[PDB]
Amino acid sequence: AVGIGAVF
Amino acid sequence: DIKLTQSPAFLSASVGERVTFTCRASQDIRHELVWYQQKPGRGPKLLIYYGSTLEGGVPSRFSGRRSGTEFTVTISSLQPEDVGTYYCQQLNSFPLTFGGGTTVDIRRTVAAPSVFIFPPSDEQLKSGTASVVCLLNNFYPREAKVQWKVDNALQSGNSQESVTEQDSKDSTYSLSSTLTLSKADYEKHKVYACEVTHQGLSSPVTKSFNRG
Amino acid sequence: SQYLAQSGSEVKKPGASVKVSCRLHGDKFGAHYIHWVRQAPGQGLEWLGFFHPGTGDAVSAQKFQGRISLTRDTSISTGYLEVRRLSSDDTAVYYCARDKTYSDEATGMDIWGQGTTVIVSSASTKGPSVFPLAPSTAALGCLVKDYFPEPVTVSWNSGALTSGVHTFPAVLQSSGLYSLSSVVTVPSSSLGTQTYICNVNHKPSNTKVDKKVEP
Repeated sequence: AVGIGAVF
Repeated sequence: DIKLTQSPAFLSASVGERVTFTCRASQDIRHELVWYQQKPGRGPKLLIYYGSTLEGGVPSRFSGRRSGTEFTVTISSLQPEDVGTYYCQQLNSFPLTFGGGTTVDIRRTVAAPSVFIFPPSDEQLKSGTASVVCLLNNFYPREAKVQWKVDNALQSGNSQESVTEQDSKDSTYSLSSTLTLSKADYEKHKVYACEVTHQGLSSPVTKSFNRG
Repeated sequence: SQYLAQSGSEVKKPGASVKVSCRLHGDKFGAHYIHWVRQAPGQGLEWLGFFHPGTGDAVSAQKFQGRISLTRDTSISTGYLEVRRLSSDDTAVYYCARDKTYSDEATGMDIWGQGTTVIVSSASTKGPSVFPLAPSTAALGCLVKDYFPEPVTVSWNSGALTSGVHTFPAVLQSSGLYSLSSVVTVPSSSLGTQTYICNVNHKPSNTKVDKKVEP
């Protein structure tokens, strides 16, 4: 649904 | 905002009884829904995510089910440590909204409150104010009402009240109410009474005193 | 153990700004998203925002947009929540919480900070006045009046009296000052005989009062 960008 | 509607707002049941409460999304949120348990006096804790998935540490007694936009939690047998408020949250689209919560408590036999009335201390009166307290003690059904009467006149807006969390020992509640008047006002009236209505009372009890 | 340690309680005047800090221990600060959530007294949970602790990217709820800012300092593994132009509606316990962060998406808040209460008020720190609630199957207690800010703690006979004790949630008077009562029910046969004292502690004002409650 929502993200704030990929971790690593 | 996607709105999450939780029902019922309040839920009471005996230890070992099966319970279910509901969270309904105003639109499709896929499987992106989560539950938090907040025990009294503590912070929220992650319970179920992806609508059906139990978090680690969470007992098998808990489960969750998705039917369309409708999400439900089932506690197979309710225990006292399950007591608190349950919130659902949608993670589908911004802002990530919370449901209004469902508050779970343990049901016990109906118990009428024991009522006590306390006139203000002579000490407080020196200072120039009068607080009159109404205690309602150890009653189970959480819902209860106080009416303040001064020479048989109903008071409004001049009082305040608060109630405890459910007592672990007896599963009851208590409530304290304070009528606060100036010293000048307190001394113009004779009879001070608090009138209590509760499910455990077939008729309202009144506790009173005459100052002096 | 992975835990989130937050900053302590605050008091701020209307119109002021506040900045809350949340520090992540026991893991990589950049591995998971972190959320801010708040709960006003007697109300439910409310989402404020969340952020990318590695990149610094963040999103705040539309309601608070332009009014709040979410930053972090990677060197110390610490996030910050700044709320500006405070009103009474901003009084709440503010939580930071780690998200599970599965599939590079918001998955659920699996690790919560202990929260920091933020009080928006014009009141200045004030110790309580303690008045007896005198008995006459008997109830007695003490009224703890006019103190700021919360909390106070109440015991009875220095901790020896526990059974039957009820200490109530404080209420907020129009003055900006809190008031609570604490009661205990004892056998009425104990009244002229057993001595009853309530012990009241307010750390902000450094007040500790012991008041003996008699008929």
